[PDB]
Amino acid sequence: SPWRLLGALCLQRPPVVSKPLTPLQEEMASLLQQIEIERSLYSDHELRALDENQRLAKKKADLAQDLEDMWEQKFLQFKLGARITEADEKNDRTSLNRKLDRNLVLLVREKFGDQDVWILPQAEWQPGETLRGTAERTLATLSENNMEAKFLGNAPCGHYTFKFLGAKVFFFKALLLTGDFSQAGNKGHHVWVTKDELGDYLKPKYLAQVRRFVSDL
Amino acid sequence: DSSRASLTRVHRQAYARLYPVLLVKQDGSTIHIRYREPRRMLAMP
Amino acid sequence: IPIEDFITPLKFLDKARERPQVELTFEETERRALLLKKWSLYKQQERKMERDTIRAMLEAQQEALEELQLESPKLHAEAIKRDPNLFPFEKEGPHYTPP
Amino acid sequence: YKTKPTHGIGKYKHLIKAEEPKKKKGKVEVRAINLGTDYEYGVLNIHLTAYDMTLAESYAQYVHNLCNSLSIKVEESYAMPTKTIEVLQLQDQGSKMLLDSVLTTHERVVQISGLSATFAEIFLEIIQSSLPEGVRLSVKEHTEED
RNA sequence: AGAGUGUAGCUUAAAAGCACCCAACUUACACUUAGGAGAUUCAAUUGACGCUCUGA
Repeated sequence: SPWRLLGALCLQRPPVVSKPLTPLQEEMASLLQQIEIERSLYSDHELRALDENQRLAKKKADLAQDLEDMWEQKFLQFKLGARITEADEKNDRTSLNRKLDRNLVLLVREKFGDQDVWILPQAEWQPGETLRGTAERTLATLSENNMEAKFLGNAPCGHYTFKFLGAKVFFFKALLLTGDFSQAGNKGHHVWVTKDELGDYLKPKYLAQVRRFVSDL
Repeated sequence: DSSRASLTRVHRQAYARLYPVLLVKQDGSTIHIRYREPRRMLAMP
Repeated sequence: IPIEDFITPLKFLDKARERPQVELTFEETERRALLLKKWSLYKQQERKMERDTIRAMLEAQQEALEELQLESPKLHAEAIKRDPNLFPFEKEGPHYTPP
Repeated sequence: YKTKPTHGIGKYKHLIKAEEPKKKKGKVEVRAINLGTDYEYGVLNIHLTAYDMTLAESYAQYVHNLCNSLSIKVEESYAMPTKTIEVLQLQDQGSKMLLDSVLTTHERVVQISGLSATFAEIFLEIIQSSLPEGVRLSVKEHTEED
């Protein structure tokens, strides 16, 4: 009973920035803030304004404004980080700083002799070794950089079956911490791809069953 | 999926105002923190 | 010995005469009711979405496990158990503005 | 009656296991049941430390409702006292005058009993995928004293 | 290309009973109260629009 030994290596990248906000959530936050204001009582700023103005009027008939002005000036002078990062490039799709709002999966294009499709970076395992060890070895060899792929568990994800001699594919995921990719100008077609781009790039059924267990958000 | 725990509310009965203040860490990132005194910038070394 | 912290301080009982009144209107109440209904519907939709995604992930994991069991009666013993690696696991939250 | 066919019909303590034990000071945690083809870890300890209190409380409520709806037993969830921290502020033209600020820091703790490999990995990936802004996760062990 | 099928997540239910979420109490879970969204895919026991399996 011959069985060809293959695998798979899907990359998991945590998002940096949050998803955009909807108007109904804005109205909900506004009404929650109004309820918080109506429920709050005896605050430091409220007193430091009210009793201070009362003392001012009393000693005039016989702080806070400058402080909030300085606060507004310091807020206007300090410019926060520009969140506009997915629209100023629109070309460098294989960059780490491309998408920072959702999850990104990495895949490498490889043209074989009988097959000419865009398969996820597989992982060949040997009977003399384990499975996760061979998977992480193949992930380290196909990445040619210094990365920290923290696996979320020894259990697999999804399996398939294709014959012509039997074969099998073992999917494995690992959480990525930092991104120290050396030499981003390699000839390997490793592009950071999210969800919609992933569903648009693939074509056969062996890849259409991958978007069912990935974090769709 | 980061908005499920964003719209919050203080369930306590007696409390003061918690203005949405911003704070920058030792790298460059702001965060909305509900804290009194309507400050704008917190330079934490 | 755990120290209780939810106890309100002593400065929460001497002062309580600032904003005792609350004035609204019928339009504000009906708008708040409509917004709460819409938010409840949105939360129910998100809960159903999470439920179906979790069910899909679980059935995919079960299919992968049963295929690995029927294709290899040895790798399951080393794939089901977890090696000591996620003991000091940590994941810091996302950010608002990039560095 | 003992001889009648209706014997043992009013029995009810055999269907319950709560023997009213002293669970306030008992430090008997379940060990990680290792076997190979059936992995089962003991009790963990999830930490949600942040600067805001209401965010941590909401996240704790959400994760508790999630683990209640996912059919997994929960030990006990408590909270530790906050730690006040001062933020020194040096003057611009004067490198000798230092000021001080006040900020809060809270943290919540939740525990789950049964965590099989697939179920625990799905739970942790769902937690990290729906991780809100501000808080941070740092799972430790059950031997964390106060 | 063939087969299994057919009431929302479930029914040896015929438009109901179980489920879900939000608002009030709770460190927290939870009861309770106050509310919300849900279905017989089509033309008269028949044939075809949706899912799965067996293939190439």
